Amino acid sequence: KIRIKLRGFDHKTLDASAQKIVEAARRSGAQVSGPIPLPTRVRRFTVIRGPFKHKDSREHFELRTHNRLVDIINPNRKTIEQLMTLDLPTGVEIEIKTV
Amino acid sequence: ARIAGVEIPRNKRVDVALTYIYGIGKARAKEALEKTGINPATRVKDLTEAEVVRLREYVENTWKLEGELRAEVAANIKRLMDIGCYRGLRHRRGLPVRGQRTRTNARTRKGPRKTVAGKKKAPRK
Amino acid sequence: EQYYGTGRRKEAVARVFLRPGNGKVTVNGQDFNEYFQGLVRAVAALEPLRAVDALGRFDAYITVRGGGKSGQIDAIKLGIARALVQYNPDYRAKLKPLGFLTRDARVVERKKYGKHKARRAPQYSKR
Amino acid sequence: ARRRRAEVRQLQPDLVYGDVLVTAFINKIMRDGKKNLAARIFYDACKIIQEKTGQEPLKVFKQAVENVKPRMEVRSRRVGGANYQVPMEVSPRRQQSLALRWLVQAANQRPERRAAVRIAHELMDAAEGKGGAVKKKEDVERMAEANRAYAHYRW
Amino acid sequence: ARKALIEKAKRTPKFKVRAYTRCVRCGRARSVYRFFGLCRICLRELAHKGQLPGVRKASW
Amino acid sequence: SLKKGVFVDDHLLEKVLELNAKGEKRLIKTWSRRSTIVPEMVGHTIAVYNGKQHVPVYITENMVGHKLGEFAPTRTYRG
RNA sequence: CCGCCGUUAGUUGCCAGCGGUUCGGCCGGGCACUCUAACGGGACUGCCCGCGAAAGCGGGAGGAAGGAGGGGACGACGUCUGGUCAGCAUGGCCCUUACGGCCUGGGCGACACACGUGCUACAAUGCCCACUACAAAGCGAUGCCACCCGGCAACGGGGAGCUAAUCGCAAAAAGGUGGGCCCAGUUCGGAUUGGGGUCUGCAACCCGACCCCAUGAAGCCGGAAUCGCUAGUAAUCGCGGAUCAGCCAUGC
Repeated sequence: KIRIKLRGFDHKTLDASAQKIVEAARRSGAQVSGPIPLPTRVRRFTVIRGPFKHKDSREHFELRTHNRLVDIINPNRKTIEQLMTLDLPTGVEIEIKTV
Repeated sequence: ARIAGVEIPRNKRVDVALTYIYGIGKARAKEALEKTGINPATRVKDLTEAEVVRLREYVENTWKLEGELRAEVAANIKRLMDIGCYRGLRHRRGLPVRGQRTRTNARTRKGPRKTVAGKKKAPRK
Repeated sequence: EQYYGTGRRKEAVARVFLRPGNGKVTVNGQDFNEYFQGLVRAVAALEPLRAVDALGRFDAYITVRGGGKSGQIDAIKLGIARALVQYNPDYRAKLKPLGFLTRDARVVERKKYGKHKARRAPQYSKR
Repeated sequence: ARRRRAEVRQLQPDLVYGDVLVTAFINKIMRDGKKNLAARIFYDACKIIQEKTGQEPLKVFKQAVENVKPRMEVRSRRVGGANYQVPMEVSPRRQQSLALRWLVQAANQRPERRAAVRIAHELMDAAEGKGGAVKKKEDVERMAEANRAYAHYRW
Repeated sequence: ARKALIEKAKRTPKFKVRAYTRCVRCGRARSVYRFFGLCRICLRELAHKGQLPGVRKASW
Repeated sequence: SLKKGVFVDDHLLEKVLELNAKGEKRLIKTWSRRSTIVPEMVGHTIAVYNGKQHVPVYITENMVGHKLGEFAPTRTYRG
C-alpha cells in the first residue's frame, strides 16, 4: 500500500537508496516489492562552444533524472519508524504517498 | 452554353468545369452544384437546361462575378488611392502592402529585376 | 508446448511465440495478409519455415511493437529464426550459414551539429 | 579509393523469384527511396508481358538486359593538356548495371503516361531491340569502335 | 545603455509583455535559457566550472 | 484585430467630444497614430506624429474605421 | 549511446498461462515476453587452413558480434598580431546637468539592382477526397488541455484527468486500401490580389500568426558554372524540444 518514489541525479547513490530501504523494510516487517527502476527522464540542453558568431562548434548537456519506486506490503511500526527517520539523501528527493 | 461573361466550360466534369469561371472557385462551384441540383461527378456533357439555367440563376441572384467583382477591387484600390495611405502609397510605387521584402524579392509586383549596373562592390575578394 | 524466440531490428521488437499445429500464422491481431498488404518482404520474412519446407506445422503467435511495418517484419523474421533454433537446435546447424541470426545495424544517426542528416552538409560556397 | 579496392555489398536476394537482377532493376526504377511502389510498377509490367507475350518474365528480362549489356565503351586518359577518348572493355558488373539504367531512362524518353506501361513496353521491344537504350548501346559501341585508334592508348 | 536596462525589467512595468529574461551571472537578455535564468555563455561557464548539478557533459 | 470591438484611444475621445461642445478652433494636436480613425472626429486637421514631426492629414469618409497612422508616410524616400 | 547474453527488479507488458467480463489488459492473477535501468560477462587474428622473415593478407567457421563492429564526446606542440572591449571581466583614452537616464513615437522590415544559405515548385513513381496501418524522442501545474457544445473553420463557453512509463500534447507521414482528374499554364504550382473573420497582446499602421471565400503570376525542370553524399549513408516523409505574449521557424 506504500508508494515511495525516489527522484535522483546521481544514479549511483540514488539506487543505493533504493535497495537499502528494501532490506530494513523486508527486515522490520514483511515483503517489500523490489526497488523497480523507472524511466530516467532526461532534459536535453545544448549550446555553442564559444561566444563569437560560430554557428558550428557546440556542446550538449542534459539533466539525468532517474526515477525509483518501492512498494511495501502492509506496514509495521519498526518499518515506518526507522524507515521514515533515518536517511542521508544529501540532495536526492524522497516523495512517498498513500495510493 | 454561356452562363455569365460568355463563359462556357465544354467537356469536363461540371465541378471543375464551372470552376473554370472567375468568381467561382472549388467552393462556390460545388456549393452551386448542390443548391441547384446537378450531380458533381456527372460531366457537363449530357447536361440539361432547367438545372444548367438554374445553376446560372444561382450564380447571379446570390453573388457577383467578373466585371463588377474587379471593379470593386479597383474602386477600393482607389479608396487606397484617394488619401495616400501606405497601401495606396506603394500601390503607386509598384510595391506590396505587406511591408515585408522591398530589398530583394517582390518581383511579382514590378516586372523582371532590371539590372542597375553592379555599382562595384566593397572589399569582398 | 511453447517454442519461443525473440525478434528485434532497426529499433522495433517482436515477442515471437511459436506453438505447433497447422503452421498457420497470425500476429498482433489482424490477419497477417492484410496487416502487411504493402511491402513484398512479407512472405520473405517467413523464409525459415520455407528453409526446411515445413511452412505449415508450427503455430506462431507474435507480438510486435515499434519501428515500422517493415521493421515489424524484420523482428518477426528474427524471432521465427530464434524459436526453431531452440526447440530443435538441430536446425541451427543449417541456419547460420544461411544467416538467420545476425541481428541488425541501422540508425538515423545522431544529427551532427553543423550538418543535416548527420552527414548531409550545407552547400559549400568558398566564394 | 587509394589504399583500398573497396567493397561490393550484396544486393537484395529478391523476394519474388530470388534473382538479384530483379532487385537491381527494381532499385533503378525506384525513386526517392520507396522501393516497394516502383517494384510494384515493375511487377504489373511483368504480368502484363506474360498476359501478352508467350515467354515467361525472367526470360524477357534476360533477353532485354542481354540486348543491351555493352562491353567496349569509352573513358578518358591524360595527354599533357588534351584528352584521350579511351575505348575500353567494361567490367561485367558495370556493363550490366549501367545497361539496367539505360532500360530505366529509356522508359523516361517515352511519351508514355503510366509507369508500368513504360517499363513493360521497354522490356518487350528491348528483348527485341527496338529501343533507344540499345540505340545508345551500339552508340557507345561506335564510340568504342570509332575511337579504336586509341586501342592500346588506354590509361 | 546597460546598467539601467537590467533595472528596467527588474521592477516589472505596466504591461506583462514588457518583461525580458536576464543572465544574472553575466547580464544580458539574448539567449538566456530561462530554465536556469542564465545566458548561453553564462550557462557554459557555470556547467563547465562544475558549479551546476543535474547536468552532464552529455555524450549521447 | 479586436475580434469583438474596434481598438481606439481615449485621448482623441475626450478631445473630440469637447470641441463638439461648441465647434471651435480648426486645429487638434494628437500624438497617437496607432489609433483607429472614427467618423465622430468629423475629420479636420488631425495633426499626427510621423517619426520626425507632426504632419496634419485630412479625414472624411473612405478612411472609415481603418488605422490613423497610415496616412502619415514615415518611410521617407521612394523608389 | 547503439547491437547478444545474463542476475537483481515488476502499477510498462501481457491468457504468454488461468477465471470472468461493460469481452474494450476491462475486472482478479501472474514476471513468462516486450520494456524499463542497472551490475558484468562477450572478441583477442582467440580457432581452423594457404602465403609473408615477421607486421599483415587470402579462405572457412564457431557467434548477436569480425579482423578498428557502427556512432558520439574526445582535439597536442604551434601558427594565424584569426574572431570578440556589443555577454563578462579588462590596461588605457575619453563625455560628466551629457557620449549619462526615462518616456512616447520612428527605424532595425526602406528599393532603380546584385549576392550566399534556403522553402516550394514546375507534375501521372503525380495532384485530389475516403478507410486502416507502424513510429521514436522530447514536453506539459497557474501549464498539458482529451469531452459535449457554438462556430464550415480560425477559436471561443460549460467541462475530466494531470507534480506524468498511469492524465493530455497527438493525427506521425509517406505505406497500404477505394473513387475522381486524363496530359492541360492542367483539380499542376500557389506567387500575388480584394470583401470580409479568429487569437495573443495596453497596442497588430509601419510591422503579428491564423481563418474564410472570390484572385489565381512566374514556373514546360535551369548555360557558364557549381554542391551534397560511400550504408540504413543519399533521396524521400512526418515528429518534438530549446527561447517565446505572440510570431515572421521555410532557421537551428
